[PDB]
Amino acid sequence: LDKGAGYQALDYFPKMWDQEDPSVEYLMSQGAPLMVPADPNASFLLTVMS
Amino acid sequence: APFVAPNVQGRVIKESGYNTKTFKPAYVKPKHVIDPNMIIPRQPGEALGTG
Repeated sequence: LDKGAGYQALDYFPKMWDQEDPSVEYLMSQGAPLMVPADPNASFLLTVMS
Repeated sequence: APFVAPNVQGRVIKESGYNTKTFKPAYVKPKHVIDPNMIIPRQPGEALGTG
């Protein structure tokens, strides 16, 4: 969701812009991740401790 | 014209001046903000389902 790189879908997007006075750079990387198990039941979790 | 007995001088006739008009043009300044809440949602040409 950024005017940089035409809003296209990317693993991450590194972006950099500067403030004119005082001369401060801002550096931002942004991305829209999600890790989805195709079969959420192909795994299990067992709590063994008290 | 004034009628004036020819034995006397004549009559002095008055005049009038003129006027001026002056105008300043007005000023017009519309604008839009175009944040994502307006860019994202599906526009009419977009196919239903995917887009």
